[PDB]
Amino acid sequence: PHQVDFCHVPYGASHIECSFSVSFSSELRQPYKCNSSKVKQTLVQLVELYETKIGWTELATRYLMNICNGKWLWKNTRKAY
Amino acid sequence: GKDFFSILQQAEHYIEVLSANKTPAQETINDMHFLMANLIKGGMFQHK
Amino acid sequence: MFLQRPKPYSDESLESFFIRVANKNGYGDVHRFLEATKRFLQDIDHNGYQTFPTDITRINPYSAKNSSSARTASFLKLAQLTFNEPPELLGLAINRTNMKYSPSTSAVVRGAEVFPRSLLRTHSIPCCPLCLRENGYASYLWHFQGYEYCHSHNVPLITTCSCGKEFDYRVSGLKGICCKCKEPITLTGHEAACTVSNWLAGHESKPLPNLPKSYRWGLVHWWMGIKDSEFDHFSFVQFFSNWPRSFHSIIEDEVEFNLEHAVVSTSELRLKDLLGRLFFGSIRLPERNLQHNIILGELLCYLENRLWQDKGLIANLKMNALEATVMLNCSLDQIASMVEQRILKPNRKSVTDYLFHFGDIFCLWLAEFQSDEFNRSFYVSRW
Amino acid sequence: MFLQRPKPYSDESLESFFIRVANKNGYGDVHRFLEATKRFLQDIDHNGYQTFPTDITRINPYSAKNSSSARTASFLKLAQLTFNEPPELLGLAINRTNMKYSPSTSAVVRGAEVFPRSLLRTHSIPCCPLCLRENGYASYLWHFQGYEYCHSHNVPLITTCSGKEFDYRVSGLKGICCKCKEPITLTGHEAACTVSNWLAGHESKPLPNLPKSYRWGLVHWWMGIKDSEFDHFSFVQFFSNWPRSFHSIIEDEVEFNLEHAVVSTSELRLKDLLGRLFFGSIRLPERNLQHNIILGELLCYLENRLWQDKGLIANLKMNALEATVMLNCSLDQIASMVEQRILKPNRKSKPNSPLDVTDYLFHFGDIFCLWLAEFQSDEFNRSFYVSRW
Ligand SMILES: [Zn+2]
Ligand SMILES: [Zn+2]
Repeated sequence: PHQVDFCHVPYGASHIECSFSVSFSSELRQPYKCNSSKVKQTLVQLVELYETKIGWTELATRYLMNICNGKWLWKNTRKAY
Repeated sequence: GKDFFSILQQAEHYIEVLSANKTPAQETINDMHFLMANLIKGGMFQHK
Repeated sequence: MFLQRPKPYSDESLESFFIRVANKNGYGDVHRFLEATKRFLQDIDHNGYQTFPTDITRINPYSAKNSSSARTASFLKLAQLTFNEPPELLGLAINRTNMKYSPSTSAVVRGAEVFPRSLLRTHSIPCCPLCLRENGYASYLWHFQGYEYCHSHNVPLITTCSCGKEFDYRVSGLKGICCKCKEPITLTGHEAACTVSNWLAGHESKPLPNLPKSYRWGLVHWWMGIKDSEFDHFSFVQFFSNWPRSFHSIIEDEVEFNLEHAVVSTSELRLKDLLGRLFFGSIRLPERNLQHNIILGELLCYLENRLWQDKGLIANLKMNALEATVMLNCSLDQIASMVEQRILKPNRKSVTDYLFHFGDIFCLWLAEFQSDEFNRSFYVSRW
Repeated sequence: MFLQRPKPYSDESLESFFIRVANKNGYGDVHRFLEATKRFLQDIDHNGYQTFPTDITRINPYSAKNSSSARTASFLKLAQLTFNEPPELLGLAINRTNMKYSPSTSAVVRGAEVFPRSLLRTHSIPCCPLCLRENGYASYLWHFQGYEYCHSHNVPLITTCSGKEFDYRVSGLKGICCKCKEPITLTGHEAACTVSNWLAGHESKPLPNLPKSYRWGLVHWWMGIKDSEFDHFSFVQFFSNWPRSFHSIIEDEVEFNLEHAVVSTSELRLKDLLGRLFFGSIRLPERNLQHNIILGELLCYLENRLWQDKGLIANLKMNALEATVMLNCSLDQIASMVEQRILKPNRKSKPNSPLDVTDYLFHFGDIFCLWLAEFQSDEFNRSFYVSRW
């Protein structure tokens, strides 16, 4: 009962859609918990000063690149037209 | 010294390194990029 | 894909090769070609899938850590799967090597020639702008901290222009245009270094020996070993101007000073004390091939002739077992097996304690460890 | 006492040198000569005071067991304390070497050239009586099982006369018999003459122009292929069409061990498929790929066919104790390479890395590539074979 599975594209299938939904959100601005506010300040200020000095464009770009090229389609693009 | 909790131990240092009017080194902004991405991933940075 | 290679040169840096194969087939900038080859290694399944480099500064396998195997696999595949006729693409790659240079320093090999890591130009690699414009490729020698003049033009290598306050072909494009201002880059003890740089390439120079171009860099690194830093070519060429004389004077002067300035008396004097830096700073260069490692050759010749001069002061120099394992390539295991078999004479009965002399170990190397090239007959029939 | 040497020949046995220096100065017999030098080192302080041999046959320090160091010391002491001009004495002494040949066989160095012990003629060394009488010295080559023809005279080396066992160490370098007093006047030849000539540093164009040390490696290797019985015609024919003959041999061996492989391909190892050839050519005298021509061609062949049939050669199972010999390093250095993940241990040893050095764990292709970077040493270099025929 090892039950190995096999998912292959059906015969006449023209192509294959892969849908998902990714949500970016500003939940990194404030730590979800800090039992010591003294460290919460040095992280919210860390985030603020990061954003001011080196803007979000690098992390945002490196995320949106993985979104916009097929990289979430992990191996399903090795043999794709 | 390039894990997460090590470069978090130096967050106070990074605050003043950014706060200077001069631009910081490339390696230190790489460290802070990794630190920010590790916050974006979120998680539990605790020691019980 | 399918590419055609341009007029392959022998002494042409790998990055230079990728530049002149990118800008030959279909690509505008070489970076695009690196992404193209990465996509290629995606298409055909591979392991360079992940770690194949897209920045040109880090193509040579010595750049990747724990991925050099994959990058050489990648170059192998590229060489026989992507060209009309196969190029010698892997021979140009500067990759690591297992062999060291004498004092605890690693080495990188390219083609058939292994360089010390001590002089590799981790950054800011110069160029011969003229040679760039004529030949159209970047010679590999520019990467090493000995080659300070173009052996073909006797010009100092331009490391920084006026338009480009620091320049390198890895971003330039094998053409004379600076980073900021688009214009020809060509600007500009000269001979005391030109001969050294010409001899660093496979060539001959009157004062310097005709060693293999792997042992020339060994000589250079050893010289920087004596001259605590600051490799200058003039002292080098004059030191090889009187070759059997200067080095003999050096070992005499170092050896005599050690014997007076020694703080402990003669019988317990050790050989890392007397002849400490020369002996172990020459023992492994490219390798102890006594025919090529001219330094260890001369040192062993001088020591053998004076082995018994003053109470055998040389011969009865205490060297620890671990130094015998260096004097003759061996394991502490094997010298242990030798001394319990009664091959060696551990003067006091009963392992890293100094219990053996130099003479009994030198004759031991003569008897039971004289290798093919680590061989006595190479230096005895010398000057 | 004070001695002088006649016409020092470089290609001469140590015993022959001692003979022609014993007869030259004051000694009618060599035994008295060696005895005299033993006493000369007796009154001198030395450690050869004890173990110095008086038998001529056992002077070469490879015969000296546990005492070669003292005898080499004695040889130097004589070379600078007993002659008008320093004699090339230690240069002719065939002695032990730490280095080995391909399957577990020790080696003997003479001068610059190292030979496999397996072909040493432990006894009954022949002679070229024409060469002996004409020259007056016995070359070292007469000691080795390869030199059975004289490269100088095209005459086969004689061992026994009609003197039923002739030996130069017991004759005295003259044409005289053992049980009779007369000269020694007596005597696929052509296939053997080329080999025996090429065995001394020379040129026999069907044979490669390798260093004379790797030539004996070639001969020992050929003895390895045909389990024994080194005969010269097979050698010269195998090297007649050299870029073709060894290719055919390795092709046929890989095809045979593939066809009759008792294992599937995904588990097919390198030890069985292509086992005797590779691990039998990896260190003929040492793995210099410019000289070690057979390892060079085997590696060229394997590289040119690394990925031929879905990685047949490439995915060949290799054990740590085979990685340590394909590319010089100790299994502890391999442990350091595999904890650094420079290696690819296709199977997971989850807890704390218990290094099993015997289980077939790596792929040959991924070890060939690991040799191509991280281990391409000075002469064990790829660029030596690729730019060949
Ligand atoms: Zn130039
Ligand atoms: Zn003869």
